[PDB]
Amino acid sequence: PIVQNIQGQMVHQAISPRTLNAWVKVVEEKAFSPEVIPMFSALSEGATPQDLNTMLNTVGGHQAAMQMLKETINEEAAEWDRVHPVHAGPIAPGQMREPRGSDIAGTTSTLQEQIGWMTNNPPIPVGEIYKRWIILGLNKIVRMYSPTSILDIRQGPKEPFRDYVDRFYKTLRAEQASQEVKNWMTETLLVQNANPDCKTILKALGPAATLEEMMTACQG
Amino acid sequence: PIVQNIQGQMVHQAISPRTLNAWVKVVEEKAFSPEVIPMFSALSEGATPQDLNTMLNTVGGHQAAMQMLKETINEEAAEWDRVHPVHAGPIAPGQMREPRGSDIAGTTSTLQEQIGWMTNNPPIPVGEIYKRWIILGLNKIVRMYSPTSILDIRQGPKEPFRDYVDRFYKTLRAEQASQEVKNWMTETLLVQNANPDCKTILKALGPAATLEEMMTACQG
Amino acid sequence: PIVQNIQGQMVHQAISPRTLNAWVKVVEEKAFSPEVIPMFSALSEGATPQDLNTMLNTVGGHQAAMQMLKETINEEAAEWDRVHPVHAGPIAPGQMREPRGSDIAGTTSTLQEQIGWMTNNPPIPVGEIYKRWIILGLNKIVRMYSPTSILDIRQGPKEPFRDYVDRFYKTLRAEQASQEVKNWMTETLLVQNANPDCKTILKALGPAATLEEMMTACQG
Amino acid sequence: PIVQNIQGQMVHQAISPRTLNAWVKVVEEKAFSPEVIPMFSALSEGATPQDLNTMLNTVGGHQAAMQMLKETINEEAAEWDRVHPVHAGPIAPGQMREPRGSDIAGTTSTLQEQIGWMTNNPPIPVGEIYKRWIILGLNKIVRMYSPTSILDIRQGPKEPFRDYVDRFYKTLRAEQASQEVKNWMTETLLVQNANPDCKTILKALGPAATLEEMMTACQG
Amino acid sequence: PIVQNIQGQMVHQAISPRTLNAWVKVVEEKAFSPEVIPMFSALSEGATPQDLNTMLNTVGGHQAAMQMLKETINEEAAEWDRVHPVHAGPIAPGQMREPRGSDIAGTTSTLQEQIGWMTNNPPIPVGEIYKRWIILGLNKIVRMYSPTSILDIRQGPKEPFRDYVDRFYKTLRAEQASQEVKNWMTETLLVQNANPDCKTILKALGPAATLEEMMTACQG
Amino acid sequence: VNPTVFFDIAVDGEPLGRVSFELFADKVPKTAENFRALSTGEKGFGYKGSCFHRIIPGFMCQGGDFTRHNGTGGKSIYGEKFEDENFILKHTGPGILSMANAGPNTNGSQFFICTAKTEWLDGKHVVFGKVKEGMNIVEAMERFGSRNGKTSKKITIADCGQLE
Repeated sequence: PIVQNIQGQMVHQAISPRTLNAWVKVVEEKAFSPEVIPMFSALSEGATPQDLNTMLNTVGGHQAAMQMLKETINEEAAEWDRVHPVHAGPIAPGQMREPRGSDIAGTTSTLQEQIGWMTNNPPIPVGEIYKRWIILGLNKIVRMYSPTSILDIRQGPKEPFRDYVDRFYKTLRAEQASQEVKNWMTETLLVQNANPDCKTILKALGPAATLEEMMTACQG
Repeated sequence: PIVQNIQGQMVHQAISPRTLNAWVKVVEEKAFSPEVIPMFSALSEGATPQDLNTMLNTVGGHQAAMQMLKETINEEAAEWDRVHPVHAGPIAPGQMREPRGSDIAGTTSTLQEQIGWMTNNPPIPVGEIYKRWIILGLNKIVRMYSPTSILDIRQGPKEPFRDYVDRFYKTLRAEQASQEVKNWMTETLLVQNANPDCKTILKALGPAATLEEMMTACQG
Repeated sequence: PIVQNIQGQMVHQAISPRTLNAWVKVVEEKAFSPEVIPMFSALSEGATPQDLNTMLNTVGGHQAAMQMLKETINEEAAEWDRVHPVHAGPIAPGQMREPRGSDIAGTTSTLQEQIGWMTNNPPIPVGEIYKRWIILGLNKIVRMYSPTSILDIRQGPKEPFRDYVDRFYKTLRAEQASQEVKNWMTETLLVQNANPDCKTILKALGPAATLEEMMTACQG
Repeated sequence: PIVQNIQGQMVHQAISPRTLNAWVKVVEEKAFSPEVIPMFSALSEGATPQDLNTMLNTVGGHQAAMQMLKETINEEAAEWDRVHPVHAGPIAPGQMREPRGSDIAGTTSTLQEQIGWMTNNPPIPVGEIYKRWIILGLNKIVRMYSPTSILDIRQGPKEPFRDYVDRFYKTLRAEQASQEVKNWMTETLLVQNANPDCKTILKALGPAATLEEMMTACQG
Repeated sequence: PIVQNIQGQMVHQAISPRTLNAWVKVVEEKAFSPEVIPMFSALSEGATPQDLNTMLNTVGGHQAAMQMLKETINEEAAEWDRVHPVHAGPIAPGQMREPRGSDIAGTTSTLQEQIGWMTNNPPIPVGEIYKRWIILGLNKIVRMYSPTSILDIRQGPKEPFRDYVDRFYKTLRAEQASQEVKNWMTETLLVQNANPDCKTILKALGPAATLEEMMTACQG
Repeated sequence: VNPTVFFDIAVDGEPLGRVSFELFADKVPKTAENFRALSTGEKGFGYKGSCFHRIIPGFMCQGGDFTRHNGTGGKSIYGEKFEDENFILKHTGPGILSMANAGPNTNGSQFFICTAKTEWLDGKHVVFGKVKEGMNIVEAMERFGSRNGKTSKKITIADCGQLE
């Protein structure tokens, strides 16, 4: 990835082996958790499309998920070309390159072309666009890897409220929906699926009670 | 490997022990799977032919694969020498003599000569050529390690569709016969070998079905 | 080692603690496998005889192998001193004296004399000769650690051809025979020592047998 | 169909009856086989869209195949209208307006307009476009009339190799999935489905074997 | 095929449907026999490569033979390329470029280019070269279609000399060998394989007896 | 923005003059990058020390066969041959730099510099640059060629590189 170099002139610095090893280890140890998306977004800050292609090729296993990621990248490139076609217009006095769906995906774009598109003024946000595409793909993958539906989350007879709410919020974060749907679900589904012993306790507190009040109520 | 300085010029740098350790560890732990070529290309960016001969000789075990790689490099060097004969006689003062195939390999040349080739005007990319040759050899090696053929894939009555498609795409990436042949295979062989119940669930969606709906059909 | 400063004079630098730790770790972890010689030649690059003596002394254990290596270095120094006369008397300024065998071994010299002999015009590869001697010694050591001979390798009835050729090439790499004799061995004994089934398979394959087609024929 | 004269110009000519008779006879006698497309392309060289609509409507029987061809022509005409949109504004004096997707078929245009389109300056090849569409439709028809898939081919214990390879190449030319995939199939599926005795006779020659030696091996 | 047109100016005349029907009939009844090569050479006199491709595509069935013919055409094209290299560069306005190895087979050469290569002065014999290639292929195919070898031809006890000599000469013509070898083959095989009584009858005439005397010997 | 490369021409080793070219990378980018990179020699192989093997007075000067030196070879920086990028620019006059080929989609490294308007070549050879400085050096070169192209003296690209 390119980085601000002293003084004020961005030059290309190849991806460090330690970053690739950290990525391989986090994909090996954590599989495909919701948190990987932030770890991926933070490990590849300002990365050229070639670096993101390297980081997606260095993965070991989960080839089905990588295939969905590649297909969604292709779909985003296709839609991007459809949303950004060259309509006839007077030619600009200044010419700057332009990134195609295939030029953004780093397939047919040489490293020099990407460095140009990034360091030129005005900059072309090819890296951020490809990162948005990969993040959409990773969201698809992590929502697919969900073992059970959020509607099936129910507490055991003696399962403490601690582990119950932990697992429930984990599955809810892995689940995909708008924020208002989650706001309705945390009020309609959480208290209902609790164990009756502590369900009575949560009902005694009130419907619009916060999480900490219920948690300290059923505490112990 | 060469590294640029503050003023922009580059000079030889000793190979880091961390790179060698990571390469040997990933070769030992991940054996010879499709995800060694991206990591190899990322580890040795800008490495001299001596550094690549180091990274290859340092691989203990799997000596048959290393011999295959050596034979492939030998054939590529012979073809390069046949397609680019070297001239004889005195060499110009402002130009250094062009390398032969055995010297592009870095077998019979000093490190200073490699650095002079890589930092010449214009620069000569011996490192990139030898890296391309090593990548081709590694592709042939990962082709050889392929456990099963693409046609023998048939899902068991109990083996889940996720594991089936994982194995399929694993051996498909390990096949690397071509790109359009791979595209035809993922359309035909993927749906041709499903378990009868989920098979007809996929046929209910027709050939226009994508992989995501293909999986969520048999899901749950 | 002696790192060459960018566009400047080559500056001496002490061996890195990271380099020495990696060296002692690989020694302790892998004992004396055939790849320790390539990894040693990789870690020690452009190093003075003082650096090489330090890298040898940091090794703990295997004192028999260390004494054999020191005896090999002594024999090489004796041969060098016998086939190279040593001059004496007053020496002209700006020109270092004749390096003796005990000095090229680093046992009777100092870092100043080593750097002087490595910076002279024309340079005298004291480091490259002492490293050659150390590699000869390490070759003797790895030959001594060879558990079984090469002529006594026989494939098991159930042991597959891949494992058989792996062991065969490991023992071949450990073998001490010259490269010209080394070729005939891998041409003949490989197919002459295998199990009868794939032996007849490779016999039907006939001449020009290469490892790739051999392994593709002995499949299943 | 148009025909050149002594002066070099061309003009419409009435369709010959023993062409219609030959086409109807070859369509009925040979029904649908891969060798109906070359005969169709040879019979109607330079034929106007009216002549092609004649040659298609004249085919009595197999009305399902003719409806498939009509549907394929229908979809092809729609694509042509979508790909190119008529320009607005004043038209040049030396040029006049073009036909539509449906008029390429000749469904809603008189013969004189077809002749003017074909002999204009520059000439417009409506006949060749509609012939390409009809050839694609006939390819789809002969695909449907294929009696098996390419994978189900397995030679019987008594069925000679000649009949096996004949059936294989027949359904392969009737497949027309691609050209490079065909090249991979003729290497893999041809060698993978032989009778065990002749199978190992073919394996005795390796993958470098050509078809001639492939058959003369099992011959006699 | 092009034909001399009044007066003295060759113009392109498309292949007539009656010629194609005659070819389909002779490849329907005669199938593959020695007489097909002469019939093919007479039906396609002075034919452009497109006409020969049309005549080779219209054959229904016998796909193995057509594939052999295509592969031998490719082999002859490769040999022509290896013997007649084609230099790249801009063409002269008056003369046409030298046809490549694949421009002869009508694969990538448009009809206009072939017409140019034929009508130009001096003419390029593309048609005769492609005819020689197709004739080599047809000779291969008719020598393959031979049911038995010439050494296996033997007369029955009461099978008349007429049928025996007819079948023997038919198999000898279908067989492929130099005429000089046939001169010994006839004098060694014709009399020996005959019936014992007719054998003595022919031996009474002499070794160098002509065919008509040998016939009228055992006549009736 | 558009690269400029030069060629120092030599006739049997006597220096003759410098021709410099503006490559139209804004319309034919892949064609222009291949001539630029072969001129710098940055990919390891190139034009320096190759000669014009075919010079036809009043038509064009052709060169660029650095592998076989006679019009049968040369290779691109993308492999031995690549597609015809496009045909936006036409052969309008002297100084136009156009790609030689052996029919469509066969571009390698051979190029030709026109010394006349050659409209018949339009649509058949990709144009990707024009002489900037040095056209009288291209004109003087014509004298060492012939009707059939054969040149009388060896005409070499003594040195070449990028200027801007």
